[PDB]
Amino acid sequence: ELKPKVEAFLNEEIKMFINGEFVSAIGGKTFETYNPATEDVLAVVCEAQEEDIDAAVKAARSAFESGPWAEMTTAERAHLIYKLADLIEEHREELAQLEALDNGKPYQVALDDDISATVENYRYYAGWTTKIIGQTIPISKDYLNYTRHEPVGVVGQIIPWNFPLVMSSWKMGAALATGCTIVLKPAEQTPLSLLYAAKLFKEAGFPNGVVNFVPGFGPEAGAAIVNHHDIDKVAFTGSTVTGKYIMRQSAEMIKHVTLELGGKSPNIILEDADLEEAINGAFQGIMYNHGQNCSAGSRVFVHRKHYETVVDALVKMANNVKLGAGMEKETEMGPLVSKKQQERVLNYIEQGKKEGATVAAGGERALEKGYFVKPTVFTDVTDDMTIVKEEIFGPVVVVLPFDSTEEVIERANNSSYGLAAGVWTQNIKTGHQVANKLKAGTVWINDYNLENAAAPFGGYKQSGIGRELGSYALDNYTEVKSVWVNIK
Amino acid sequence: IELKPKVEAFLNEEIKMFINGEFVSAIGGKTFETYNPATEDVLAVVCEAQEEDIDAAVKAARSAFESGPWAEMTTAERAHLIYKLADLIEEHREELAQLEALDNGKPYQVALDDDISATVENYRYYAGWTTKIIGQTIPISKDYLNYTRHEPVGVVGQIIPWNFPLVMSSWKMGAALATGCTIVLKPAEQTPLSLLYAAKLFKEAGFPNGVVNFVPGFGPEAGAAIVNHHDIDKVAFTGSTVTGKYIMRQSAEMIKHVTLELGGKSPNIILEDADLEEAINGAFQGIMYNHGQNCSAGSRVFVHRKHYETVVDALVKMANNVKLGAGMEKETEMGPLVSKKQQERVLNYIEQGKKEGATVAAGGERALEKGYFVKPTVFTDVTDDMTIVKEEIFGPVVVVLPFDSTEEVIERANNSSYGLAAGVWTQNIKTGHQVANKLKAGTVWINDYNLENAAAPFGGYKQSGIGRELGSYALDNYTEVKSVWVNIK
Amino acid sequence: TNIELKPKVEAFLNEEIKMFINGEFVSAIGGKTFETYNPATEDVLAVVCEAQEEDIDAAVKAARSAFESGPWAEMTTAERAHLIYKLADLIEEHREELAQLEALDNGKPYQVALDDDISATVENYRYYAGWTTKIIGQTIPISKDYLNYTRHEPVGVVGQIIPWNFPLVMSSWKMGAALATGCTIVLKPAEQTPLSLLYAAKLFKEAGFPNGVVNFVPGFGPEAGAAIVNHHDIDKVAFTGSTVTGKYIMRQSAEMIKHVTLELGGKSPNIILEDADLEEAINGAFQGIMYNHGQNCSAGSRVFVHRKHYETVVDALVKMANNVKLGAGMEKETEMGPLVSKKQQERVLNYIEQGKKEGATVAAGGERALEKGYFVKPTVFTDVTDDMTIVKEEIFGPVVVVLPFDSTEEVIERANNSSYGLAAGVWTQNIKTGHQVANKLKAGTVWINDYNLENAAAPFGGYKQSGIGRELGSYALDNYTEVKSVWVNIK
Amino acid sequence: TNIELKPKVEAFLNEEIKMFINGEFVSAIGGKTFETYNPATEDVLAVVCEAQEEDIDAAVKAARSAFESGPWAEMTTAERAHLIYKLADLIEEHREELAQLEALDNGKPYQVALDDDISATVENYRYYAGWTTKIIGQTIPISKDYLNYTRHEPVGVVGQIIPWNFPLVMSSWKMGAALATGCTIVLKPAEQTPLSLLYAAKLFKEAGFPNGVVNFVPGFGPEAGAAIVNHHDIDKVAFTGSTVTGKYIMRQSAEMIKHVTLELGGKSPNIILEDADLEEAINGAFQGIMYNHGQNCSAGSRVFVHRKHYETVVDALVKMANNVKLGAGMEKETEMGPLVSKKQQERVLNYIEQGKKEGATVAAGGERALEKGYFVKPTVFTDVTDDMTIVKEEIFGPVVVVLPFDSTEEVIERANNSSYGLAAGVWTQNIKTGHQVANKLKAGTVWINDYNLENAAAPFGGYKQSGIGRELGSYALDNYTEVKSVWVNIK
Ligand SMILES: NC(=O)c1ccc[n+]([C@@H]2O[C@H](COP(=O)([O-])OP(=O)(O)OC[C@H]3O[C@@H](n4cnc5c(N)ncnc54)[C@H](O)[C@@H]3O)[C@@H](O)[C@H]2O)c1
Ligand SMILES: NC(=O)c1ccc[n+]([C@@H]2O[C@H](COP(=O)([O-])OP(=O)(O)OC[C@H]3O[C@@H](n4cnc5c(N)ncnc54)[C@H](O)[C@@H]3O)[C@@H](O)[C@H]2O)c1
Ligand code: NA
Repeated sequence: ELKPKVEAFLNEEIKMFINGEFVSAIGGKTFETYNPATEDVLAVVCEAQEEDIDAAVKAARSAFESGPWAEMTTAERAHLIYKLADLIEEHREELAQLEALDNGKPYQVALDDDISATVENYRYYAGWTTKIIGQTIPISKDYLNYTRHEPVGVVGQIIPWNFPLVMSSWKMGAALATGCTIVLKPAEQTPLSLLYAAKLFKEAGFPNGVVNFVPGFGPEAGAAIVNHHDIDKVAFTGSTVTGKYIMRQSAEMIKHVTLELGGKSPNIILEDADLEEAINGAFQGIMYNHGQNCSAGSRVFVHRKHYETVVDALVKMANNVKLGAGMEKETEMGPLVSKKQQERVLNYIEQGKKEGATVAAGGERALEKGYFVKPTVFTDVTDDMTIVKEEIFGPVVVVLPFDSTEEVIERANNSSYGLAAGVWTQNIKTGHQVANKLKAGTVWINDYNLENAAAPFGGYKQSGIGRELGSYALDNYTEVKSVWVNIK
Repeated sequence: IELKPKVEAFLNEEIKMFINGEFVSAIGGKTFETYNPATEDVLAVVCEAQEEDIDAAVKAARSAFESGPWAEMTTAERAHLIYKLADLIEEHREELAQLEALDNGKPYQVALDDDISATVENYRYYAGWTTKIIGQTIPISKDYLNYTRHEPVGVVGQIIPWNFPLVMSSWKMGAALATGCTIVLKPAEQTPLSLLYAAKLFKEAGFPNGVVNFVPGFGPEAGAAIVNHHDIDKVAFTGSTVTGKYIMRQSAEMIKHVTLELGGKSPNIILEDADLEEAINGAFQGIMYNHGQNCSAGSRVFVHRKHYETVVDALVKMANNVKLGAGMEKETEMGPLVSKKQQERVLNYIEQGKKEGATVAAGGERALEKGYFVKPTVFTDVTDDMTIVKEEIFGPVVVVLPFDSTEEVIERANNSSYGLAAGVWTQNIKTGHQVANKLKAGTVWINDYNLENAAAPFGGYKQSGIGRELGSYALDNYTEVKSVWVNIK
Repeated sequence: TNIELKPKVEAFLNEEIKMFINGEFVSAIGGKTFETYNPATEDVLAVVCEAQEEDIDAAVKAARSAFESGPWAEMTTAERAHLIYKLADLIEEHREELAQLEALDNGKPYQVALDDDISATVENYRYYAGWTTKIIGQTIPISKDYLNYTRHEPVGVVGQIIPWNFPLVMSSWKMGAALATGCTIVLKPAEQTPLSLLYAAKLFKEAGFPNGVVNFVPGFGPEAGAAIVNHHDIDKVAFTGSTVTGKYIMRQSAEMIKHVTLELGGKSPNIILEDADLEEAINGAFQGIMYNHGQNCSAGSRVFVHRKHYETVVDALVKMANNVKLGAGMEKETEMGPLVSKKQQERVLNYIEQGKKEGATVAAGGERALEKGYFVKPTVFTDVTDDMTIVKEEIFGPVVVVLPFDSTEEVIERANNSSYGLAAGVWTQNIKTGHQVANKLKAGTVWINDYNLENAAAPFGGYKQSGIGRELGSYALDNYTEVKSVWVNIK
Repeated sequence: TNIELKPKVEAFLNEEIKMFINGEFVSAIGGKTFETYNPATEDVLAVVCEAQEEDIDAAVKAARSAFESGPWAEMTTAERAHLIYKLADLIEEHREELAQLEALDNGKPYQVALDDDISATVENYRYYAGWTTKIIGQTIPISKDYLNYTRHEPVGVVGQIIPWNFPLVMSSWKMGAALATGCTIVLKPAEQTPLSLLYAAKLFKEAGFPNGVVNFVPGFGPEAGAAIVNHHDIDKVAFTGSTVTGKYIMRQSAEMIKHVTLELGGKSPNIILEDADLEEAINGAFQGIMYNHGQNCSAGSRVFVHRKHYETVVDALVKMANNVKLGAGMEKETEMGPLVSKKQQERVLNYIEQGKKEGATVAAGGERALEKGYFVKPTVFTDVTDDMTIVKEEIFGPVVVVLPFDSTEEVIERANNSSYGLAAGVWTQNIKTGHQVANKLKAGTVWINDYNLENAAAPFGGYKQSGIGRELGSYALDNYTEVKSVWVNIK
């Protein structure tokens, strides 16, 4: 049942947030957002055009060069961010409902993971605003040498639909902590949650134009941001194809880019794994968030001795998941975010069948309406098959036998991706030997899918450029100035 | 200046490439010529790297990275290798400085005192880092050990220009090597000799086969093969904005990390309470150092109105007095531009400066009878929209502009697509730190100019680049951060 | 015109003031109590439960059990951080309560206790709440056969003793960094000024600190403090106070090979060179010594003035001293309050006598003020020489010594000829001279064209006999850590 | 099979051994000398100049002057770095000379002195030369009104005292980090083992160290050591050695509020869990104690074994102990040399008798060995209890104690129930159990599936009464530094 502040919000058309103000599109356009469990329209949203991105950017440039955001102390800036965290926590139920309605994930996991992650995130980055230190370099007695880590200026941020609010924080926490200002575009599929949270930025006391949210379409609002002459730096999370474009375009202006893109991450069950723990790890690794997760362990490698056991366990668990609407208490898995996404994973399933793979579970739509896909388990697969190389992005796992540690490292590594990886082994040497050898940004040894504001996240190879999260994330929003003072 | 025997012997033969630890010719026998810019004579014939040769270099670098000595070796052992190399470079300092003077065109004495010694010092400095490239241990929860590894990114492709040839090879390789990367490096076609002589010294220091591979040639073939190679993990370039754009564009197809060091139009700013003597010299040397073939050159000299006439007069005199000659003549203070193409380009900018209404207070033409020389030039009666105050000329060309307030000069100095460096001259403690804080540049010198050191980072804001070189900072470009979570529950 | 008492301080002051051990409010086991006064009136302000060795003992066992097991030992870093941040919010919410208590118990003016002490305390806890998730160790690349990493573990139960001159702020300097690291605490506030801290105990409870993490044991140096210094089960000791007591502590800690952090006194020079902006430097000079009644360790007790400006700054310093409005801290018009005790008042009046005996001129002040209270007049000493008792030793009152100099190399040597080295100020408009002078002075803190600035993010401490170690900033965390180097064979 | 003396050590030992003060080789002012012995043969190995209080005062003035003015004070970091690297190269050039001096003077085998000691000394200097250019402070973004920065300034003249068991390498531990930061040094080698360091003085001079940057004063602890400890103009003191002398030094240092770092003894535990790889663990347990004849503070002198393997490991250590080949350091066959002195042999023989009369069983050794020299047999003690002298106190010979255990929780407790906390070893093939156990052990360094590993890049130090501070790694630089926070007012 809908919370009253959510009912009130969804009762009017959704406005953009530009220069501390809730506004319509300058030319009045709007777009629809849907509920993927029902396929009905959930809201009508003001649609940002190029001229709106230009208003957002002017407002951001201005808040950065002059005024309170530019005059504030690092303690004062930190307080703003902490207060935002508190506010998001006060409205945890309202935001969780919006993610459940707009994205489609279960309400309770939006509350326990997404909203708590977002809150911890801001809290973490609020602590960095006073600790972004530069250096004093001893070189000569004739010179004082030091570096300042100055905020790069106005940043352009584009994020996807699969963890809408979490990803807004991954982006803004680090950038805001260095003292930048922000033009952010949420995904056309999932703008609501960020646009509700705007109120909380206003109420926490963020000066006008420090943040600006411009919902819309990728080729218009999105591309306006990437091609704008007065955006200093761009950060993107999304598909590899859009990734490549953003970097291409960013080259025209010698603009720093940080990309978080796709994965085909291996999750590896060696002979001395604790089998009961690795099975649950493998299953949650792919099935968490309906498989709509960059870091999903969509290639479960199993030592040959345990293959038939883990496959039997993964089939049983696949058929056991409770499919339903995110706003139903009993739901464990919701649907895909859109019709186009469901069609896409269903075409990947058909491709796998026609290439010779065997569906041991799932492999088809689920329910009467909504964009559901049954959790799917593929067997009899080879490394050269399409389904084993390309990111599917649905609850679809491929399960591969291997006979030696050296073999599985090489097959795990033979990929264009390198975002994450899992390794299950009880042995101390093997754990760290394998972790060392895998070409992946994040390695989990006897676990999978763990994220924290304090730990860096990002890809090797075509999974990205740069890291978000941790201390490392600050570097992207900074510009290093080496000052030399003649004291001779 | 008498040519060293070892230089004589080196120039007496065809100049080989260095791939997988051996001195080689190009697979298909192609060659090109390098000139002495002071005489226009052929200086040496060099083996020209083709696509095929870059391929041989990348395989060798891949092999040295995945297996073998380089891959197994301790950090202390790698540090010792890099240090032995610096010692060798220092032992051959005179040979290297002559090649830098012959090939590039600068005065011997400055190549010795500045270039060679800074090459030695930068390797010396980065050998100390190998053992100190640390990651983190992060406290999150009692249920996990969290730690990060800073793994070397792998095979790295590096392209450099011609204005500081050896020093720039050390800016690229010092940090790369210190992290444990392996390297395919392309020197500039105008100035391959220093680096290919230096190759003898990597071999003698004990570098394993393939750690370092030097492929001289041309940008559209050797350069482009580097940029576009699927097996190179990361690319680093310095040179023209136009080539840098291209490289970042091509790097998008492999989602490949890029470091770019590009041009500048750096302001050198003289406020009312400058020590004027020291600021006039700093202004003159800021633009004229290395014939103005310096991306950080103080090419816009802003002067508070009270001092404007005084510094214009002084820069005209100083400009008129610089002694042009060959780098190998002991009397020479400034040599020539590196090529006929570059002389033509800077002379074109002089004419465009005249067409637009500016006045040439000094110089403004070619000099001498042989050589790509251009006279030191002072432009006056200038405005902010003129192409000469906006674009990188890369010559001994300076633009002198008056101003009347501190806020005004900050706004004008910052209105550039560039942002590499800046100079500020003031005896006031508040104003010095204030002005420096507000200038959008990678490096700011308060009461000095053109100071670089292995330990202080260097790079541009805006279109002057992406990333920093030198210092601790440069390490990060050759690194790949791995976050490891160990469940200890 | 009196600042009216908050209902909550009134209630607090009506009962015996209890100690805080193992999350509970308790009297001393033997039932002893001591009195604390209002130094403006001399009246008894509260009666307080007095901690003996046996009470310190109970606090340590409580600290030990909270460190070895339980919620504080199992909590995530984000959970700890949230606690520390909620604490800062509670302190800000009771800002007026806390500030009335400093003004009453310590003596300083209510308004500055509010604007400065209280907000600095709040700011300090918010800064350290941020470090909790960020105390990072290293991953050292040595050899492909090992995995080498360090952990920065909390050292354990820490013994913390603080003085009376900034009572709440100093409690935050000690506890912020230590709690941030995951340590647990037994902390003795000064017998002159226990109230502020024992009120704040409410707020550690209301924020939800587990029992035993934090324990406050008020009482006397030779009993409660000494029992902290000598307890076998306290892992590390941190002290701020007199140089005499600091040596006793360091000497006693020798017997248990215990890490020690000391913040002691100072004779900090404030240096006005020829090209100072004089109007500013005169205020820096006056404010550098007179802030908090000179009961401030970083105080610019020596004002060095280039000779061109000596007569000018003396005249301004005299006019200013004679103009400060002395009175009760709870009274609105008050600029300067009294000294914390009769004992301290005697100490400073006594240094004033030694100043006159040694030949110096009292240019202003030089005696007690008002009819009651521990007040001393802002004092200006003129005709001074570097060998005099008053120029060498820390007085701790509103007493300043003015010294001319003729050159920069001279003033650097004269400033530096001291056993102390807590802080220094340099006033000069020249870019080179500022940094040159700052580089050459032997002091933990140098302010260039300013004085008495403190912030959570910037470390503070002394060179030579002004201390060992640093407080504030990131540096402070190292005092409460224990480094462990783990090697994992992966051959 | 005798290892043949190097011409250069022949020439060195053929003369009276001189002190190194202010760049020159000198005698003691009063002309006193002392002898050092060959602990294999008990003959006089050399006659060395004895530093007295008056010689420490000369050494301190020279270091003070070298710190305040002259090349060392004006030099760039790149230049300081180059002196330290040239030293490292010269040491490596003289590797055989120096390893023979350790073998003659300390008693350890030549080949191990060369492979370990000399090679680590070199690598230590090489690593610390890399730090001179990278000792960075902070710029702290606090407010737009200030530039806040900190400087890590060298602390000044430092006094360093080292023991006799790893003579040259321990001198590098002290000096690398101290010189890296820009300090100057008065260093006293142990009376038992002065030779390797005073030979190494040739190399400081040949490398181009300015006069006074480094001063070496051989002598007796209660005269030359105490003169360093009690000197008013030494800014900081570092020491490794006995708990007893360390408490003295800290006690004495209190008077000057002088920073102390201490590396003291240990009773380090080496824990074989049920799932250890037993082959490896057995060698680890054996090498862990017997390396350097047990004259190693981090020695695994308490070998804990799961009861499943107790008999298997006791039988193996007994066989290995009875097989060690004892002899002179300069004989080729030697696997273990003698103890350092007659006094050291008598102390360890006393502990063995104490073990016997408390009721423990000597399963091997337990007595002196050979005809001449200060040798003691490798000893295995069994049937031992936690409360026994031999399982509590540091013996410092080739003496191990084997203790069974039944649960992991139990072994963590018994291993931590000690006043010591220098190092520990944990042997388990399980990923989880390795790290959990390493986390719960109260020791400065923990080895997982190995033992006795040290490296210039990884910090070393003790928890509890094993020490204060760390040496090695970046961590060692903080001990020789003094942090200065500058605040520049920019309006
Ligand atoms: N790395 C991730 O976390 C992530 C997230 C979502 C999707 N993906 C991958 O992307 C695939 C397809 O998803 P999609 O097409 O909806 O995502 P997408 O790559 O189009 O990116 C989504 C975001 O980028 C914006 N965008 C689209 N075109 C743009 C343009 N030309 N300029 C600027 N911004 C633009 C979108 O509006 C949205 O904000 C999935 O199958 C999956 O493999 C990855
Ligand atoms: N920490 C270590 O690595 C280490 C090294 C050697 C000995 N020890 C312990 O100490 C025991 C043996 O004692 P020791 O003979 O080494 O004596 P010691 O610890 O006193 O000697 C070590 C150093 O300190 C000096 N010294 C001694 N008394 C001094 C004083 N009063 N002032 C200044 N310096 C002084 C000595 O000359 C020597 O250089 C061993 O059995 C062992 O347990 C520990
Ligand atoms: Na009181």
